[PDB]
Amino acid sequence: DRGVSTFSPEGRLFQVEYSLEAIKLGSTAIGIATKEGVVLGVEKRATSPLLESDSIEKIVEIDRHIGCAMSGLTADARSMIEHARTAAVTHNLYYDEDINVESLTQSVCDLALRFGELMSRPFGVALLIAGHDADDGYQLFHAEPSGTFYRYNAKAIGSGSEGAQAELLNEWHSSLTLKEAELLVLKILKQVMEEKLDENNAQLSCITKQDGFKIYDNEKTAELIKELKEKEAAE
Amino acid sequence: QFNPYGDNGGTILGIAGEDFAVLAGDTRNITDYSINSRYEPKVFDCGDNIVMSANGFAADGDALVKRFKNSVKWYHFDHNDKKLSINSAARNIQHLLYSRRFFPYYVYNIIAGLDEDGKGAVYSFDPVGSYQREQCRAGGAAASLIMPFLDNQVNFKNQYEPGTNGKVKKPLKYLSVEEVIKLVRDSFTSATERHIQVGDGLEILIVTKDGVRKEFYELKRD
Amino acid sequence: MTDRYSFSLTTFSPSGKLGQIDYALTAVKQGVTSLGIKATNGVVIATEKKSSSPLAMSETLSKVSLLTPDIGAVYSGMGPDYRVLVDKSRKVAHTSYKRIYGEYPPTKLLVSEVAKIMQEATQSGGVRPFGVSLLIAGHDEFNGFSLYQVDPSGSYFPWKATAIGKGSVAAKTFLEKRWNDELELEDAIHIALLTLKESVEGEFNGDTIELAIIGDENPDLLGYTGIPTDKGPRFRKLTSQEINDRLEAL
Amino acid sequence: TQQPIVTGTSVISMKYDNGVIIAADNLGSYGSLLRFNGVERLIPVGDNTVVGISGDISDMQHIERLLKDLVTENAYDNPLADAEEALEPSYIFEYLATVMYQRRSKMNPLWNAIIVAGVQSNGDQFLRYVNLLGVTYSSPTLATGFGAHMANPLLRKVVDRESDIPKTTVQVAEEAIVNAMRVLYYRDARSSRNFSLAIIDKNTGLTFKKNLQVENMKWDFAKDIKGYGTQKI
Amino acid sequence: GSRRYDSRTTIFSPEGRLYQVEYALESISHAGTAIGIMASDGIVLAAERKVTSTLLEQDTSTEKLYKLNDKIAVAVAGLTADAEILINTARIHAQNYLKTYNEDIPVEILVRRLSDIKQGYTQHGGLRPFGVSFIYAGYDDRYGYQLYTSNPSGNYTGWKAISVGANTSAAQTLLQMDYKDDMKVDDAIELALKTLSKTTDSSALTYDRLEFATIRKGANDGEVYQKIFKPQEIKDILVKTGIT
Amino acid sequence: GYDRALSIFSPDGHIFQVEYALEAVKRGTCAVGVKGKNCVVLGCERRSTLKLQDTRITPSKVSKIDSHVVLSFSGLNADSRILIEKARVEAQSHRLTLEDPVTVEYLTRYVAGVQQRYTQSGGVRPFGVSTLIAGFDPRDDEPKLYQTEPSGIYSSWSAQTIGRNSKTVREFLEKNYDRKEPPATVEECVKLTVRSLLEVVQTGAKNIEITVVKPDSDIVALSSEEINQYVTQIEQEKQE
Amino acid sequence: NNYDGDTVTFSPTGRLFQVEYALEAIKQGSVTVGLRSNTHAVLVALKRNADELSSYQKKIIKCDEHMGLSLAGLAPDARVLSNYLRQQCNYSSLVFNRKLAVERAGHLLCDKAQKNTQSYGGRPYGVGLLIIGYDKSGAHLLEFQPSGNVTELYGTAIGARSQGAKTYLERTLDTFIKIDGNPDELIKAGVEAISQSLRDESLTVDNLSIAIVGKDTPFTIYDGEAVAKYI
Amino acid sequence: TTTLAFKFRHGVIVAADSRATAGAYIASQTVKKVIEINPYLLGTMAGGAADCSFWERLLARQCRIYELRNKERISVAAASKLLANMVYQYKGMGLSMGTMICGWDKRGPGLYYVDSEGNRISGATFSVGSGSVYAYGVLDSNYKWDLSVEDALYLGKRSILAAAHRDAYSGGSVNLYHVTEDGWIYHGNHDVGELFWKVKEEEGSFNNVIG
Ligand SMILES: [Cl-]
Ligand SMILES: [Mg+2]
Ligand SMILES: [Mg+2]
Ligand SMILES: [Mg+2]
Ligand SMILES: [Mg+2]
Repeated sequence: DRGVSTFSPEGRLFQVEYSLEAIKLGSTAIGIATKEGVVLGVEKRATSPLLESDSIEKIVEIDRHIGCAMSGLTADARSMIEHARTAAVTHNLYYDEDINVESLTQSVCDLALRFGELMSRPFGVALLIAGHDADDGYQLFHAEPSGTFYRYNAKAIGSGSEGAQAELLNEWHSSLTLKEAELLVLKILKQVMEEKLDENNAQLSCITKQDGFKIYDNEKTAELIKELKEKEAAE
Repeated sequence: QFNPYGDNGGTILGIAGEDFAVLAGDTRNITDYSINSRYEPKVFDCGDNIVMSANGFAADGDALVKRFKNSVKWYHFDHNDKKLSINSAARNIQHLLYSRRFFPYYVYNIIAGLDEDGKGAVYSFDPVGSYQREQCRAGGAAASLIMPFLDNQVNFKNQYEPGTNGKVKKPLKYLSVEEVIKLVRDSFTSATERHIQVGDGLEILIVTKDGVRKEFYELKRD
Repeated sequence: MTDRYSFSLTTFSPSGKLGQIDYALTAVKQGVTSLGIKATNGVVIATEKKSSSPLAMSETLSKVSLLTPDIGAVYSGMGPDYRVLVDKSRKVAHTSYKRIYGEYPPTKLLVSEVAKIMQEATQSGGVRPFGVSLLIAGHDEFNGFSLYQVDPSGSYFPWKATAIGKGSVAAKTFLEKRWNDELELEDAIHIALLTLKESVEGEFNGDTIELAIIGDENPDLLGYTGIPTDKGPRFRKLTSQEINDRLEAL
Repeated sequence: TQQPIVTGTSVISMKYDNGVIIAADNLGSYGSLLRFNGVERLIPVGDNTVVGISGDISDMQHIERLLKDLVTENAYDNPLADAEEALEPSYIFEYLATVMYQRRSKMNPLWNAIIVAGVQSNGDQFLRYVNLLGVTYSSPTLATGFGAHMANPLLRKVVDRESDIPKTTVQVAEEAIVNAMRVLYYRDARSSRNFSLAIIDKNTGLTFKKNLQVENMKWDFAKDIKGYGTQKI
Repeated sequence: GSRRYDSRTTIFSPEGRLYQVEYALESISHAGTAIGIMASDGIVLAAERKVTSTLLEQDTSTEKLYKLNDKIAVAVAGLTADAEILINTARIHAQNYLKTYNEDIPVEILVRRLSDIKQGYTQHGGLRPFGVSFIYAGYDDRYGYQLYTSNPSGNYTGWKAISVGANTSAAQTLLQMDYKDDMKVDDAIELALKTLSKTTDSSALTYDRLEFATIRKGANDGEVYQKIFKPQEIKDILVKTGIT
Repeated sequence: GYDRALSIFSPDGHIFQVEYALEAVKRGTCAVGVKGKNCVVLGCERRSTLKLQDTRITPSKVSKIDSHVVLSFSGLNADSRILIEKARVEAQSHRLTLEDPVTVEYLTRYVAGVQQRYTQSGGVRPFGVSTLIAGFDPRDDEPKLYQTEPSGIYSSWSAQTIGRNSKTVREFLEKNYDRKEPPATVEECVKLTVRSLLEVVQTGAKNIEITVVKPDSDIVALSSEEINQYVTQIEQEKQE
Repeated sequence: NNYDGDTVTFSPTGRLFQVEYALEAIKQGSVTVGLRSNTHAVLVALKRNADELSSYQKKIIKCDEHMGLSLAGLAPDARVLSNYLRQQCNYSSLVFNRKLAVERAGHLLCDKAQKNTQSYGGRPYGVGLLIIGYDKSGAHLLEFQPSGNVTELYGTAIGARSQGAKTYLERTLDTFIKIDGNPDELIKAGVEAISQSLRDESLTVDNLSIAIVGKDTPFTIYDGEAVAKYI
Repeated sequence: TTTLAFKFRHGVIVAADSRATAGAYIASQTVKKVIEINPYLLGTMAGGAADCSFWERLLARQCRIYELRNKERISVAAASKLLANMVYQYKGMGLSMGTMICGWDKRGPGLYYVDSEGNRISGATFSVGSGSVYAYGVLDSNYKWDLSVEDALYLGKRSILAAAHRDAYSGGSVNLYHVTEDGWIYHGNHDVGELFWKVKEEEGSFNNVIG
């Protein structure tokens, strides 16, 4: 057939480029970084009404100060999360301190290109890694299967990404509050989702310095959805 | 039978101030009753405003210091030139020591610097990595000669306020760097008199927010 | 480097055929004719010494090989493959039996071990099957005389008499007419020489024919005296002269 | 773990104003047997370093080969091998010191005591010790074995501290070394009269003196010594 | 490199089938038919040798029926050489169990172990699977008389009566018709031979083209006896049942 | 070792070997899981192409992983044994190291992780198996029902079906199963599970297996007659 | 065509296509410039962003106090090779108490990259590196290609549109080589050189990345408002 | 060294001395022998300080990944067992440990003794160290379950004092801890020198000592 680590004539790794196509099929995940915190939101996308939606875990805690949202082949993310959690906790063991969000992201991205003929293929999932540390404050990273990670003020990944990213382009500014960011994620998710957005098919989360990483209750999110509807009807 | 260990003598002392820290140690290196060197530096600037001394078996001390300096270098590479805090260095050194739990570094290590609030900090280690923060701690050959004196003159132990007769302790008033260096010098001068492995010279490294400074003082050469 | 062929080179085709085994059997078909006949008091195995050149000393090339003192072997197909199988067969008779039980293995079990080696070359990674069919004749105390055929697949069958290689179909037909359960060893040798003459084109004599027997114990070939229970090897390779003597009474 | 078989005794050395001096006798002892009389224990590395070795001779010959291989390896893909990127005394020492400590850490040491004497690129004197335990130290005077006990006291009278180095000339330093070697010949039961001496100067370079002998010895007073106390004849 | 020549033996087809397993089953469908029938008082194993010769030494020959231990036997359909590799493994497994627990191995446990080995060759290693289908006939004190089958996929199932090899479709229909639950060994012997006689590709079913075996509690008191039939004994039972 | 990358991405972002493993599941016999208020019922199809089968000794479709958890599946039978063995070993390993039996969620997460590992490891193919894992956590009376698949994804279900014609029985469950009021009793839960299989099975004879799991390690498999009574009552109500 | 499936295969004309495709990845990468005098050596890199919300990908990596490089191509491959250099520099210091010569650092990178071009299973590195350093023989600049070829130069540039900067340096050769004891003027020449490779976009405060090493100057990287001086 | 811990209605008390010895020489007198593993878990140090500290920090790590993987705080039984199994690998290799893992979980307050010799014991009252034998006397005589928190803290403090007085290798100061279901609460560092004279006067004990 052909090598797994083969370069195309354009100078790209075939398998890495093909895994990016799998990520485009995944459910939408959005992250927005502010000076009051970083917000992470995801589309759950249950395949059937009998599926208990609260078991869909696409937002995940890595440490008290680092959260993570995923999009694509979500089964591939489990070993990445596991490595991230181990890396975060191991650094606390060796250095008696929280680990930098960038360093954590770099550790996850080191796994990415460890494939050949090590694992047999790249990861088919993209990660939004959000967190806070004392050096660089509130941060949001986008970790790809290429081993590359970009920092972002706001970022959307998944099926409705390019539409959502264009929306995030206009809406984001450096003075956003946490409450404003929450509504903004809900707004953009509602826009790109196939089904109607509610507290059961969408999930919110945030990371603040004080309270750390928190996944929002369905009752808490439901109120933010109702607050969104009223403010859109206000003009 | 081959004995992989040895004893190069030497004595070290770490004292933590309110906004400074000192790490002192004699410059004499010995085996048995012979002098190897009258000036062989034992306390080192390891970077990030941290000073370190691994007293006991010199070969193991030199290796540990070398590894920790290397650990500091890689901490900068791996974590965006972040400053290694004294508490983070201490924990790291524990893991360096315990990596040879079944063939230990035969050294009693002390580090000094400033904590993240800017206050003086000293940490002491045993050969297998048990560490703990301290205010005043001597290590090495003449540690038992020095520590009782510091208990009395730094922490004011067994000293009560005249007139009360044991009812009111002497108050724990903070010491300046100049007052501390006097106690350091008098400690080593007294140790030099009664311990044969202590003498020749005394090198002190003082750590402040401004950086790391050195001071050297001659000791008796007999 | 490293052997990176860790996958099978012999695989099932849609029709259920194992191609490489079939092709190995085709190689055996092209090979020179060899045969075996079992008598009441012995076994005979025979083949043609197809000399590649008249300058070559055909005595140095042994198509009939001793495996144990009471077991012999002959082949049809690829010579080099046979040679290495004989080396392995001789060794396995010691390692997996004699060094354990203090005695040489019975014919059927040695055959079983050889068959196993050939089967593994049919399934293991990065190898082709052996391109030979073996005829193994032997004797042991509890099973008596026996004759086995071993194919490239690793399958083995016991025979009263049989032939393999070039003219096997004709030779097997010839043996069916002549064989009975009351044959003496000398009768089997006579039938072996008759059967083998049909498949040979050129010279037919003791220098162009290789023939051995599993028969009576040969104390003269043992090499030592003093132990009553050790009576000598039952395997014996007939000489050039011994073959020619029986060709006059042919 | 082993035991030393064929052994070499004291190696002595000191710093002077423009360089370093190092010396060692030419004996390879086999216990109390003075077996080999033509053993060179000073091994030059380039024109700026001399490694003096005491202890097990088989391990010395091994080290000698490592240093020879080090020179070969340094020259590989190195156009400045005889100039800026030539081997320094500090490079050679740190390499040996790494090897000695690694070997002791595998409980299979090189049974030696080594002194690396040389002059650096910038003209600085280099003089450092290392042994089978990986223990290292530096001093204006360095000596191994018996030299530590008898030579150092004599050499330290000339250079007692760092500030005495510029005041010490090569003639004075060599005189002190040669006197020390005589004292060791008087008093070390595993020493020989024949020795080698090496000077590494920052101006005049490496001077390697072979086939030196201890001379001007005092023995005449022995004729007057009779008995062990009361005996007169 | 080597990738060029790799057949990839352990992959799914687009339909979700294992290519090599299916082709191995195709191979087995050309092998001599083997039949197993379980009765209340024993088990019967019957099998057809493939186009034999008159010069084949039958009394010392064994290509179909093999003994795993005193309580368990197997009928083979497919590559004999492949089967012998597995048979020796099964014999060792039965002895390991006996050494460990000091009790004879339960039939199913032995069957599961062999089937797991077969499964392994379909999922990893890059090697071709074993082109073998077994019928296991055995007894233990838990379930009594048992019949199982395994195939190259590593899947196994239990049976009252079953056939493997050639013409199993026809053979299984005939067994399904005449089999009853209250049946006995002597009746099952007759059924097995009658089924082979009707499904065989040969002109007539004779003693020299058959291997036969029974597992009976027809051993003196509470114990089990394996009987691998001799050529003369197969000839007698063929006359008794009225086939020759 | 055989290192070949069998599970790899295609230009359209698909891992065909994983998707072809789902086709093996589609071929497998139908399996269904329904959780009531105080129980979970696992129903399984048995194809009647195979008669003359010894039902005593034939491997049952529902397997106990521990005393409180069960596992049913659809797909390749041989492959399922490997997952079940691993799951059983892990269940004992968990009790041995942590002194508690596994939760149903933990056990499902482990099995799903094994399935995932076989989708990006060299020299191996994915499991052609989807599983239904059901039970009750230690000292808990909340019913648990999870599903896994070859890709390695897993999720919790109020009711779910897998295997051949699972599309049809899922359709039935979606309209018949009410979340606000699930099967209050064991009878109601079993009846709904049998009803759902009767949409696909063919004959309600020996083609339906039912296994009821209740709290506190109370697991029992229904017999042919007990099930046949449900089949009878269902069709008699249907004649109206 | 038929000979580009893996790195272990020569074409009929003696070419290695997988290596050539890896070389292509460098051309797609953002431009970076390297140049030196007799006292100092300078790296200048144009960083690239994903969009306006994203950060600008870092291009320069420190290897030791006296050595470092800039990258163009697959960033993860640069991380692997720079990590290797960090270890080799570090081995030289710990074992020989010796700062690693820049020329020898190049020889080590060449040999590491070569092993990936002759063996089956692996792939060539998909990145180009410009290594600068100051050692015992003064200032140095190296260009690394993942074919294995390493070249010591006075100045150079790699990445997209790098030919413009390379021509400029070829004209300025006699001028910038003489810029001794003046770090700011040497950087100016580098910033002016990289400007010849720009189209549409210009050098902004978070776009530009500069690094320098010299006689009494440890390897330091300048980003953000630290490079506003040179815009 | 003297360390103790006991279960009671309102949780579990944990106490220890602070002295470290090098033969007859007192190296330190400020040692933290109560190890803060995590906010809901405590451990004690006896035998090898390095050994106890290192493996219990390595446990804390294990306990935290558990809390992440399972979304549930580890039980005291599981925590103690991970530790016991970890040190069991190095049995006969030189490790010196004698620890008590204290916490509160779904089963209520929990207390497990764990050592390098391989023991792992659940119990309501433990004391390990060279001065354990002096502490047990005071514990066993005054220990009830219906113990007020104020009284239980004093008991654990008094029991250490009894040991610190008699045992040469125990002394310095007393560290107190109280473990609740809402987590552990530090109840101070008490100098034995000052505490002794105080207790003697208020309680009447230590009559044979002149003060
Ligand atoms: Cl780039
Ligand atoms: Mg003296
Ligand atoms: Mg000498
Ligand atoms: Mg454990
Ligand atoms: Mg006491």
